[PDB]
Parts: sequence; structure tokens; C-alpha cells
Amino acid sequence: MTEYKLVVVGACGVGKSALTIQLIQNHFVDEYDPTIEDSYRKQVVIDGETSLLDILDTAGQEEYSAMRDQYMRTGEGFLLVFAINNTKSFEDIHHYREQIKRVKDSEDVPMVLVGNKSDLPSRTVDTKQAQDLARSYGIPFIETSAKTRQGVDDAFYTLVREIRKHKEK
Ligand SMILES: CCC(=O)N1CCN(c2ncnc3cc(-c4c(C)ccc5[nH]ncc45)c(Cl)cc23)CC1
Ligand SMILES: Nc1nc2c(ncn2[C@@H]2O[C@H](COP(=O)(O)OP(=O)(O)O)[C@@H](O)[C@H]2O)c(=O)[nH]1
Ligand SMILES: [Mg+2]
Repeated sequence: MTEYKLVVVGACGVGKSALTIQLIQNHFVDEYDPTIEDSYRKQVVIDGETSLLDILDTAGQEEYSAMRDQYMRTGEGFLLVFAINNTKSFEDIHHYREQIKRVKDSEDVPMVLVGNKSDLPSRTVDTKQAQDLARSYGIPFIETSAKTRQGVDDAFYTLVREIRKHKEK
């Protein structure tokens, strides 16, 4: 069966765990321990293809090692998550993109920029700013809400379609 190794990255509190649980369980979590990093498998049909998604929700303390780089290198596609009400989380996207570039030795890694918490009225990051960054990286931008499920399937399925496009190259 076709397996896709997806990794959800971004700053603390942006909704990585909530997005992962909404995708896997169809449930919104108000609290998910920030020390729990784990991977979840889900079978899905995307464009007629039965796909096994293995989703790693990154967490814990910021720490680095050769072993951690070897592990992150196995990810096939990355969701770069920020929260639309947190400018710092948007500025932090650069760090996550550079760490993926560093470990993959490539400027062509499947990724999708995700602007989460789109249900909140307290926006500080304009959609145009996020589209401009995504255009600079050459990747799609998807607005999501783990709370209402807006854009969740689209964010993960678009990443899978980007991995397929990359594998065809
Ligand atoms: C609130 C707790 C929480 O959600 N955290 C989010 C993940 N954390 C990280 N913080 C800072 N930079 C990080 C950098 C990386 C990383 C990436 C994206 C790619 C290759 C890599 N090689 N080595 C590290 C690395 C990852 Cl996976 C996590 C980071 C802790 C806080
Ligand atoms: N309103 C709203 N809250 C969200 C959303 N996604 C996550 N949250 C909340 O934001 C907090 C941090 O979410 P979490 O998934 O733990 O973030 P993580 O540290 O990136 O894993 C939690 O209280 C979540 O319930 C969202 O789309 N909208
Ligand atoms: Mg988390």
C-alpha cells in the first residue's frame, strides 16, 4: 500500500496537535500536552488511491542531534504551521523551513504553509502576507481551523499531492 510520511512542524501553541487529532479522530482538543510527540497512522482514499498516512506531530523541548536529523530526514512532506493571531509564530516559519532545508540538503522538499486558528477574529497575519511567503518558498498556502475543521483535509491532502508531484520528478 502507498504510505506517506508526513511531519507537522511549527512553534509551540500553533495547533499542530489539534490539527493532527482533528484529522485522525474528527475531534477538537482544547488541551494536548506540549511534551507529547507522537506519530499516528490513518488510511485514507485520496484521488482514488488508498493511502496510509503516517503523521508525526512534533513536540517536546527544542533539542538537536545527528540522530534527530536522521529521523527528520525520513519525513516525506512537512506542514509548516503558524497561527494567524500570532505574528511571532509566522516569523518562526523561517526557522522550520531552514531546518528542513538543512537536513534534506534540498530547496525542493514537499511542504505546505498552514495558517491555523482561522476561526479567531484576532488576526495579526494578513492572508496576503502568508500567500507572499508561500510564493517565495514555491509552496501552497492553506488556511485552517482545527476547531471548526475548516481546511484540515485540504491541508493534509494537498501535502500528499505535493509528495506525489515530487516523486514524479
Ligand atoms: C511546544 C512544544 C512544541 O510544539 N515544539 C515544537 C517542536 N520543537 C522545535 N523547536 C524548535 N525548532 C525545532 C526544529 C525542528 C527540526 C525540523 C523542523 C527539521 C529538522 C530538524 N533537525 N533537528 C531539529 C529539526 C523540530 Cl522537529 C522541532 C523544533 C520543540 C517545541
Ligand atoms: N480557536 C482555535 N484554537 C485552536 C486551534 N488549533 C489549536 N487551538 C488551541 O490552541 C492551543 C494549542 O494547540 P496545540 O495543538 O496544543 O498546539 P501545538 O503546541 O502546536 O501542538 C490549544 O488550546 C488548542 O485547543 C484552532 O484552529 N482554533
Ligand atoms: Mg503539540
